[PDB]
Amino acid sequence: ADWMPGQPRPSYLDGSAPGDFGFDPLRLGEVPENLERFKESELIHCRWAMLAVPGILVPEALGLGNWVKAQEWAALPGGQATYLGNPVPWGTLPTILVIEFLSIAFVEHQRSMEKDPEKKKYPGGAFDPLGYSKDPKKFHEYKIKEVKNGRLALLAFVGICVQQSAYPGTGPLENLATHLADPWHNTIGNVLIPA
Amino acid sequence: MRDLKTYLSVAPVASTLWFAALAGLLIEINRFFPDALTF
Amino acid sequence: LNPSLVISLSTGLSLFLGRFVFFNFQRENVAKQGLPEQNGVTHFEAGDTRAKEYVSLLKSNDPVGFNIVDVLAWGSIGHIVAYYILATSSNGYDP
Amino acid sequence: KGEWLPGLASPGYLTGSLPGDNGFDPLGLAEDPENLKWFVQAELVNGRWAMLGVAGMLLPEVFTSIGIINVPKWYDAGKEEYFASSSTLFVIEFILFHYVEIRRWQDIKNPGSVNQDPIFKQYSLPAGEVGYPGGIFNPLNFAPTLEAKEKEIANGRLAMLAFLGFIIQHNVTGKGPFDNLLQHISDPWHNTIVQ
Amino acid sequence: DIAGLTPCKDSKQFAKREKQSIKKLESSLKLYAPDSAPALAINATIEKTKRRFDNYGKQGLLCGADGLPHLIVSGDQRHWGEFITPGILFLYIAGWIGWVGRSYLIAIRDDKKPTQKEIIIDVPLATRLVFRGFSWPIAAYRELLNGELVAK
Ligand code: CLA
Ligand SMILES: CC(/C=C/C=C(C)/C=C/[C@@]12O[C@]1(C)C[C@@H](O)CC2(C)C)=C\C=C\C=C(C)\C=C\C=C(C)\C=C\[C@@]12O[C@]1(C)C[C@@H](O)CC2(C)C
Ligand SMILES: CC(/C=C/C=C(C)/C=C/[C@@]12O[C@]1(C)C[C@@H](O)CC2(C)C)=C\C=C\C=C(C)\C=C\C=C(C)\C=C\[C@@]12O[C@]1(C)C[C@@H](O)CC2(C)C
Ligand SMILES: CC1=C[C@H](O)CC(C)(C)[C@H]1/C=C/C(C)=C/C=C/C(C)=C/C=C/C=C(C)/C=C/C=C(C)/C=C/C1=C(C)C[C@H](O)CC1(C)C
Ligand SMILES: CC1=C(/C=C/C(C)=C/C=C/C(C)=C/C=C/C=C(C)/C=C/C=C(C)/C=C/C2=C(C)CCCC2(C)C)C(C)(C)CCC1
Repeated sequence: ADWMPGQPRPSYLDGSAPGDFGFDPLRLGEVPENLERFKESELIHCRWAMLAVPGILVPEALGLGNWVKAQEWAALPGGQATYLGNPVPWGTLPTILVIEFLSIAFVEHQRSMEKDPEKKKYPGGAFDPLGYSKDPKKFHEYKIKEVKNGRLALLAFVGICVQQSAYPGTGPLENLATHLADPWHNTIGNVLIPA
Repeated sequence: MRDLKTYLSVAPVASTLWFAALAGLLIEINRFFPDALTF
Repeated sequence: LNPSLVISLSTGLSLFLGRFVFFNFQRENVAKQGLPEQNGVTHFEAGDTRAKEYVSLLKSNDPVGFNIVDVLAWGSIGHIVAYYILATSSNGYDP
Repeated sequence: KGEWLPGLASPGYLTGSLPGDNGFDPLGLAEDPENLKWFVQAELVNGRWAMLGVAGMLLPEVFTSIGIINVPKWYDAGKEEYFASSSTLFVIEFILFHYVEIRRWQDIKNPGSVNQDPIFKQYSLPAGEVGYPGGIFNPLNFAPTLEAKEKEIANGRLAMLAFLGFIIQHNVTGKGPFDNLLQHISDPWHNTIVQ
Repeated sequence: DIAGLTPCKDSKQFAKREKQSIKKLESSLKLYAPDSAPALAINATIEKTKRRFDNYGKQGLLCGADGLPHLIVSGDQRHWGEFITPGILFLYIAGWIGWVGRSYLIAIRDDKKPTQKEIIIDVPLATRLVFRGFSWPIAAYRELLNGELVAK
């Protein structure tokens, strides 16, 4: 097993699946049909966090709004969503709320009707315009690069969420700023060890 | 004598001796360290 | 908020969803777990004469078979979503 | 091999094979061979840390008393101010030990399975006994002889006893270990468990 | 403080209770000559009463409106002496008794007439097993890990 040298890997994880480093200490994927669903579910999680982590960091580096401040314009009656400074001419709460439900539910239900298991996770066609999946050897290389970047993104999202939990209101980049103030005092040590 | 040592090992006899010893021990701990509510 | 606009937009979308986007899935699942059975046999087949499926109502000349029960079902969800939006906007709740 | 109690039948699982066998397991803690295997490693690691700590506790106090250095007493050194917060120190101590001890662990579970560098994969420990990694951990290439292992274990057992003494002696006398010794040398027959 | 209580060392009803208790014993004390055996005995109870109340105050016990100590067993670290600590001691001793008890039934289970060592204790055998209890957590965990503790 690569994920923990000297540890025997589960017998159903042989390293062929992209990102199969033999990690499954609870043996969740011992039921083969669950393993395949879990493969699909992991990629879906990976691709969302890979979109979100830029979305959480890029606007904080730029104009006002850490990923939590970008959401406090709703809730309280009023509604004045601003994209890149300009208040978008439709950024009221019920407008995007319906648009989000209708658009996301439609494309998510469409995803669920695919019967083929390999197209459930690697559909291709329109979503592979540049033909990156044409080469079978190169196809599998990008499969691993996808899952590894996606697991890193999921890991970053957890940090973002857990950091927010510890320093409410702050943003992840402000956390890094506060860290670089004096790294030997502004650490997770304060969180793990109060005062 | 070996018959007597067998009898002294019978369930009731071994029990009183065991529990007598136990009671003496607990009584003396309570005479030396009385009124212990914590620990 | 215009009530007629909210109600008829909600019902419109719900009816649209049930006819064009969710129809196959709902039909597939009804076929999957079909009529209720007692001891391996439908209630009607067991003698519950009052348990006869009303094929007359279920008939429809709609291309996909969207019938009057579908209109009642998806039309009900629309009215429920509509009146949730209307009542929720009628108050001045602050979280 | 040795007898901790002349004329007393050694436990039969203590066969003269392990360095430090003096027949001492009167409570039978180690009759199961897998307990014995684990307790051997546990004695090595407790004895090695005791030797480092007891040296770090006693010897600095001796050199302050002489006057060549001036360092806090061991039970005061936590109070001092250091370039980094003590909670910061703990987090890095946890992370570094977590890596290093899981690695020691793997080799107990699966001897040899973790002797090679995972990053610079051309470097490796040579094959050896568990609890005695050698190679770069023995840069002066001392022969890990039976005598050396027996001296290692004797010194570890003595330091473990001494550490036990430092702890009990401090919570009884308030002072430090070299202080208790100097006070005892003064007039021994009156300062000897009269506290 | 915890659960609206106050430390017994600050509690007025706690102090009242000690006072009413000593006054009770002194009403009996005044019956007897000061050298007499009853006077010494009642005085011994009085000193023990005084030791007890100061001891509960110094151990950090919380008191209620009743003036009596109330134990905090939630896990709170100021009150481990009220449950966690004597409880660990109980489990250590209880497991010792049970592990020794099982050692004896196992030791005699393959004997000729096993019920004979159940009504007539083989005391020599028992003196040899009595100290297996010292390490029951390690021994019981070890029999688990290698299929020896539970039958299939
Ligand atoms: C070797 C001794 C021994 C051991 C290890 C156990 C172990 C167990 N018993 Mg059992 N039990 C025993 C003796 C023992 N019992 C005796 C003598 C009786 C008759 C009173 C019972 C009656 C009994 C009942 C009614 C129940 C249990 C239950 C249980 C289980 C849960 C714990 C419990 O409720 O304790 C309870 C313990 C008792 C009620 C009394 C036993 C305490 C005695 C004093 C210990 C044995 C002393 C023995 C003489 C030692 C001699 C050894 C010496 C020669 C070296 C656990 C498997 C419960 C269960 O099945 O849960 C799943 C349950 O419902 N037991
Ligand atoms: C990390 C988490 C998954 C972690 C699960 C792992 C650890 C499970 C590990 C194990 O199971 C294995 C593998 C094997 C078992 O044997 C053992 C265990 C240990 C059980 C998924 C998070 C998944 C997180 C993803 C899905 C979140 C996507 C969020 C996006 C939509 C956010 C968008 C926005 O953030 C922007 C962009 C801007 C903001 O202003 C507004 C909002 C809307 C907030
Ligand atoms: C780990 C070791 C101590 C290491 C301590 C070091 C790191 C201290 C580091 C620091 O000091 C510095 C340098 C600087 C200070 O400012 C701070 C601290 C942080 C304090 C003690 C182990 C101490 C180990 C103890 C003493 C082990 C004793 C167990 C023995 C007695 C068992 C005997 C028997 O078990 C047998 C063998 C078999 C059975 O049959 C019979 C019985 C009788 C049960
Ligand atoms: C491996 C390696 C490899 C390479 O190659 C080579 C080399 C380098 C050689 C190596 C290294 C090694 C080293 C590290 C060693 C260390 C050791 C020490 C630490 C010991 C201590 C050791 C320790 C010791 C014993 C301890 C002892 C102690 C004592 C008894 C004490 C006593 C005391 C008491 C109690 C108390 C009082 O009051 C005081 C006193 C009196 C004082
Ligand atoms: C033929 C045709 C057509 C037509 C159709 C239409 C136009 C439809 C309509 C329909 C509709 C329009 C429907 C409706 C429905 C409705 C319903 C079905 C409702 C329900 C309701 C409910 C259920 C309610 C409830 C409630 C109440 C009562 C109170 C309050 C609360 C609530 C809300 C819950 C078209 C042109 C398209 C196409 C071609 C063909």
